[PDB]
Amino acid sequence: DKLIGSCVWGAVNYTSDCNGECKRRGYKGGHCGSFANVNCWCET
Repeated sequence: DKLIGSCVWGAVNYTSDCNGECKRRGYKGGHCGSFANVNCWCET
């Protein structure tokens, strides 16, 4: 898995489409996965 952005919803790096972005990086899937949604992890 790999980090491609945050998940705080306010910082200058939130990924609304974590997977869309992940795919855009050649990955296969990604989404939030922490406490109170703070980081977006990919499944590289």
